[PDB]
Amino acid sequence: GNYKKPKLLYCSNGGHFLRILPDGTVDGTRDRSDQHIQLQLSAESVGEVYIKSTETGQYLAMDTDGLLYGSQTPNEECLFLERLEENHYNTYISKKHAEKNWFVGLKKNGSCKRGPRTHYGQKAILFLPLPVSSD
Amino acid sequence: GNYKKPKLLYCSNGGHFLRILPDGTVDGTRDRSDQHIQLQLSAESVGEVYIKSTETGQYLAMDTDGLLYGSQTPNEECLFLERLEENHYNTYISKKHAEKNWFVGLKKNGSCKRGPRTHYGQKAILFLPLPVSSD
Amino acid sequence: TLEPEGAPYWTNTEKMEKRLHAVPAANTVKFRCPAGGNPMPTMRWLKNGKEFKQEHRIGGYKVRNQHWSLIMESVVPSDKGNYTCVVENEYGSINHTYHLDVVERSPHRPILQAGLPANASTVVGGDVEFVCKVYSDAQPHIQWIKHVEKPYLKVLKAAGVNTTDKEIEVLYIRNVTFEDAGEYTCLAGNSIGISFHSAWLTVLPA
Amino acid sequence: TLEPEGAPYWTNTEKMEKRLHAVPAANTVKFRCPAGGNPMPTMRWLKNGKEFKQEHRIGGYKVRNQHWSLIMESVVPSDKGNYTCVVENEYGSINHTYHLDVVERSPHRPILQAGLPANASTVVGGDVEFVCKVYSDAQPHIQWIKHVEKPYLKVLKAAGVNTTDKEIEVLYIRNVTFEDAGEYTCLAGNSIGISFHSAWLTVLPA
Repeated sequence: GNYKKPKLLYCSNGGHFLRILPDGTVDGTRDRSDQHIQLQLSAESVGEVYIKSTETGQYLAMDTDGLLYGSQTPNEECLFLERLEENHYNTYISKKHAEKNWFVGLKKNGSCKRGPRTHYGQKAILFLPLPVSSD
Repeated sequence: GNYKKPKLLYCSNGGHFLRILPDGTVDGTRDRSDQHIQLQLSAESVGEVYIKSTETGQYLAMDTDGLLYGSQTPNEECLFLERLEENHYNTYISKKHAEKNWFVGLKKNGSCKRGPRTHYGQKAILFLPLPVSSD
Repeated sequence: TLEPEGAPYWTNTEKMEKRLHAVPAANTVKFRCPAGGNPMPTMRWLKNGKEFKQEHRIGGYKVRNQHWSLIMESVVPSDKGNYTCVVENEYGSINHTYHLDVVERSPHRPILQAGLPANASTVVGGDVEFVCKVYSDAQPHIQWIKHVEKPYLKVLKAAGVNTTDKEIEVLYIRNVTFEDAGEYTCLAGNSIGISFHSAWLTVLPA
Repeated sequence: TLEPEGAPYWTNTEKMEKRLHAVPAANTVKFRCPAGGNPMPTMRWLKNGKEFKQEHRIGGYKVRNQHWSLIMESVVPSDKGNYTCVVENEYGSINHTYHLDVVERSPHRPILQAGLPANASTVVGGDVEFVCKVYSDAQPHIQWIKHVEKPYLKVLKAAGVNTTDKEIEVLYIRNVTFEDAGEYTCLAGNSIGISFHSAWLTVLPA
């Protein structure tokens, strides 16, 4: 899956696509036709990406309590370290709170994981880039 | 595992090493220290190998009833087609009876599989090259 | 104690709502259809709506009609598709279909399309273009540089938060000057490594 | 009905004699230690004799102390080692250790060592050597060829059923003649593809 086009972020945990809802909250849905799961990633520098929702223009961000929200402007809380583990899953670590290892994660219920509650031994932080349609 | 040195052929099925016993019979053992499991492979042409036991000089062979035996000379029944499935397991098809798909295989009990009774949908035909010791 | 006869039913719906199973190649996959019913329902698997035999894939598969599951290890692209569990007894037949998505990843430095950017020639005062096309799994950061003033490199254009693909793909040099002659490079870096391709600009007089 | 109290014991030894688990990378692994006993024995896992926590590997692992098993998916080289299940109740502790072997495969055409064979020079009448070192997972077939009489290639030496590694690795040319000048090539082919490296022999007079 070349980087260019918008893509889906599929969480290994419950099989949910990362979703940024119109009211600014972040969760996960199994519905592949949902219009809030199409994400365009971009980068200002090697290994650090911005994750933006094509539908509503909001960027993914992580606040100081480890909470995921959709932001209207790309600020320092919108910068995620993208790691490709040869395990072939991607992980997204908040750049602002990299020291504490705060991971983008989705629980089995489709609700967001908070920074503090994540760590490397979980399926909640493992994502797989998927094309918008058929694959 | 570069090709050069002698190696172990570990069957996925029960976790047995392919063994050529001194009396000419072929089976499988879980004992990694057994002296009849060290095999040197060689080739006369691309993709076709001879499998020989370093301990007793016998070559692996498959008779017309699909029976595995150790042969004293490398004849046409000693030639196996070596396939690497990206699935990362190797399979060994008798060259003499390639038309019928007769596979080298080991049952879960460590006894040999007969050509006729093998097919692609089995773990009995899946082998993994392993070094003689520590790995 | 003993309960009544009837057509089959799902006993656990929580381990079955995950319909899409997307895994990298070589991983094992397990689909569940935990059923109940009396008489004891029979379970059957179809692959893209067809009878799914053991010899249909290398290594076969393990069916545990004790666990009401189908397990396929070492998943490969030829396994992609829909898997339907048909569970039945004398009074009915229920069913569910999972979708198997096998992903292939390429952990590599960015691959620049062969021959791009291409060298260019122009009379002073004309216009030129340089093209760069990149292939990358990890999100790459692409930019256009010039090997200059002889200290080395000058950044002509760079990808940012919201720059379009179109914008960074082509480097336009308008009104070419002799100073503009020289080496143009498309630089692409990802978390695995960096790649670059160079093009020379020949400026002529007239 | 109810049975007596005692220290734990293995209820199924048949799914446990496979001690060495050797799998390619990215495959899932499941170790069983099906236990029995009363009181209900507790199960615990050690990795190379140490407490094995969830955060000790990426993606963690699933323990089913219902199934008396340990499942690790997406196996990678850092998981290699011994896994011990310690099962116990108030009257005793039993245990078993599995060995996890994670194999990495390279489905590639043969890789010839950089720079070999090397060019050589000699006065007519002297001796020379050509070396070829090959790396290959699939069993390769190696041979030495000469680009001649100008029809193309002449086979100087070839690997067979029982030729030693030493024999095909070095090509010796004794008493060099002017005819012996020319291109020497080590050719290596496997079921994935073929690779070759050339060396020129310079013959001089004197």
